Amino acid sequence: SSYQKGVIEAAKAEVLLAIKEKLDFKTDWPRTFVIADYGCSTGPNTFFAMQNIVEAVELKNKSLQKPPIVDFHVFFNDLVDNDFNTLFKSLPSARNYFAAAVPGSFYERLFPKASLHLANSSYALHWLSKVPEEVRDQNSLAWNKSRTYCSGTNKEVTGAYFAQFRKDLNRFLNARAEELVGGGLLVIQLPGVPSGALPFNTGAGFLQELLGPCLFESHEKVYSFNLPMYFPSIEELNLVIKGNGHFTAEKIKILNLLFDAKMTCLQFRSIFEGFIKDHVDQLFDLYAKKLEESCSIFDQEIRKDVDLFVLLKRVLE
Amino acid sequence: HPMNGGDDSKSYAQNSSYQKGVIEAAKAEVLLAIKEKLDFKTDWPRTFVIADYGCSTGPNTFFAMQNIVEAVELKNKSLQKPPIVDFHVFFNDLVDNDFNTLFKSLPSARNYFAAAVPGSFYERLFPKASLHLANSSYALHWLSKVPEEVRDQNSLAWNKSRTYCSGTNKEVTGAYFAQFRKDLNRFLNARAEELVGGGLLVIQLPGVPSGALPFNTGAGFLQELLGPCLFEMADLGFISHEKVYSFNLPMYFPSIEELNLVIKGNGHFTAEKIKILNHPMQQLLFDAKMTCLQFRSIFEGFIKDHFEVDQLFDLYAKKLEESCSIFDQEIRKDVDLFVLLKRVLE
Ligand SMILES: Nc1ncnc2c1ncn2[C@@H]1O[C@H](CSCC[C@H](N)C(=O)O)[C@@H](O)[C@H]1O
Ligand SMILES: Nc1ncnc2c1ncn2[C@@H]1O[C@H](CSCC[C@H](N)C(=O)O)[C@@H](O)[C@H]1O
Ligand SMILES: O=C(O)C1=CO[C@@H](O[C@@H]2O[C@H](CO)[C@@H](O)[C@H](O)[C@H]2O)[C@@H]2C(CO)=CC[C@H]12
Ligand SMILES: [Mg+2]
Ligand SMILES: [Mg+2]
Repeated sequence: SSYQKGVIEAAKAEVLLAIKEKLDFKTDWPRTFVIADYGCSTGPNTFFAMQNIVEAVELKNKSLQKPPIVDFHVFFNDLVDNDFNTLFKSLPSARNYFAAAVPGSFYERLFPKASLHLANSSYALHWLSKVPEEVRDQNSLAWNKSRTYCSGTNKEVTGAYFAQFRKDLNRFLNARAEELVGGGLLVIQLPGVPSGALPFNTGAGFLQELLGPCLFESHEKVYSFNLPMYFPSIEELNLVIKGNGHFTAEKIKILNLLFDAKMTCLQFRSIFEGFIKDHVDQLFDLYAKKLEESCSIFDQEIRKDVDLFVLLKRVLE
Repeated sequence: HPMNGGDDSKSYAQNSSYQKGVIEAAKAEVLLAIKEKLDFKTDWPRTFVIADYGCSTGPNTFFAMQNIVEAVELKNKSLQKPPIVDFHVFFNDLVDNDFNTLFKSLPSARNYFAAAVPGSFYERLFPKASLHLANSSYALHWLSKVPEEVRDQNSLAWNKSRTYCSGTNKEVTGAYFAQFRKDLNRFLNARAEELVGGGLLVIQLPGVPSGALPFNTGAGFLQELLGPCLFEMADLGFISHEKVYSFNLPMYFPSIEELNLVIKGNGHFTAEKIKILNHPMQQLLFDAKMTCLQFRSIFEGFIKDHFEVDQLFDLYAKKLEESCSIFDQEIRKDVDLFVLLKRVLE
């Protein structure tokens, strides 16, 4: 989780800035300030992220004439099979918030109406709720037979994947809109695609590009294999956010070492082994050799500017 | 220490039917508490917030919480402008509680938002004035620790002969009650901070009726049977006598008089009702096998930690079976204390 750690550390200045500039409940500040992390995993990364947020809100608190905030309540959300035991045992002893964990998909409601002041999600929202049905349909123009993911090179495949990403993100936004009070902030970080690029020439995309042929090395089951993820462009996020209506997009930007074949192969395996198993020795031996001969490509042909930062603000009334 | 986690045959989840009976018997008192004592006048919340202290791994906690939610919702719909829009239910236990198992057991089809909170209920767990109803079912007999005096070989309170406070040794009882008074008062102070004015605190715990001692309650007598099994294991050279002498559980079973004394001294709550429930298993014959597994699911951890088990519990099972008629004829069954408290308006 060290790369994801870096995203949070890179985003800290932005989070601090976002809260300093955009968090303002006017005459209606809470005594209990409530924060939720959507897709928290098992730590430590969620603890650093929540710590940075609490620190920023504390500064905000001190900045007001009559500091309104008495305490903090932080909620850690992940899927029901997340290892919450480990998360709980890892909670920082010295912290300034009451803590709770919440099981469930973040594509549903997870919290009471107008109970949240700030919502966060770091490196989670690229995970779709499912594979789009259309890319599985042998008779669709969107049949994604040649690849494990949306490369972005195929217009109809891209249509189906984006349709799913839009549906899922819009579901998330609707849910968070109900849970956040008016003026509440929603901070989102996820891997994406910078202007002038496509998924396939980002690191995550090209990794999938190397895997697809490895599987080809049952053909039928390879043709029907797809992953439930999407890496959006800034234009795509703006379309979804604008169509949604409940938030203003206060900021959307991309935040800023040699490729390690061995380490990457181990990390890639840990993330995707399950998906492959459900749909490994022989395969990841072939993948490790393929990453090996792709070092200079990762070093000098792949876009590394992929960490999207999104600050949204819950519209009033 | 938490109960046996997971969902196997030795687990708390699989062996806590007696405790579920306590919640079952409590249901009618919960309905009366809501009907009679839950009243926020013209400041009812839109989000009704409930916390369960000592929830374990389910399914009992989900049962207790569903009964409360339904009662409150019935009340809600009986108001001309039903004020409550949603429910938020918090599940609290120690940090080593098997929350993974708890969460896999939580109903995915339900009418309340849910969260779990790790930590000792002798500390603050929630923001100030955030809760409308606090629940604790068969948890508040657990002390924050064994009293220091009973571990002290030079003290008159040295509890060398028993695993718990029987009530028969005066110095041991003094040491244990002092700890209970301190602990429960600390629990009530913390809950007083967390509950809004007029909020309810609903409690059940194992206690002692008038004219009895811990010794001749089910909880006490099961410990009376454990002590000699440990002594026997020491005689047979599996553990040391020294280790037996030093073994004590952090538990106290109070009388109503004791509870009233602690409550009255605390001052943050009015005592709206204190009564002994009629347990639904009251008229059933003792079941040694099932009681053995119940008892194991609770105390296995304590024994493991102190002594560093299968053979012990085989011996224990034998003693339970042998003592069937004692449980059936000589043990007080009027032992499930129900307590309703109401946070005073500050
Ligand atoms: N629909 C969903 N609902 C809740 N959690 C989800 C989810 N889809 C994915 N996740 C979780 O999101 C996490 C992505 S990994 C990111 C962990 C952490 N936020 C960090 O920055 O390091 C995983 O723990 C995954 O289980
Ligand atoms: N200091 C403390 N803080 C929180 N939970 C505690 C505690 N001491 C004991 N407990 C918990 O209280 C529970 C007692 S068993 C009762 C479980 C449940 N309410 C039921 O009705 O079955 C255990 O889960 C134990 O771990
Ligand atoms: O939930 C618990 O912690 C327990 C739950 O139930 C307790 O035992 C029960 O204690 C009850 C109270 O005396 C009896 O009526 C029951 O027969 C008996 O099974 C366990 C016990 C035995 O020494 C002490 C406390 C423990
Ligand atoms: Mg495919
Ligand atoms: Mg002893």
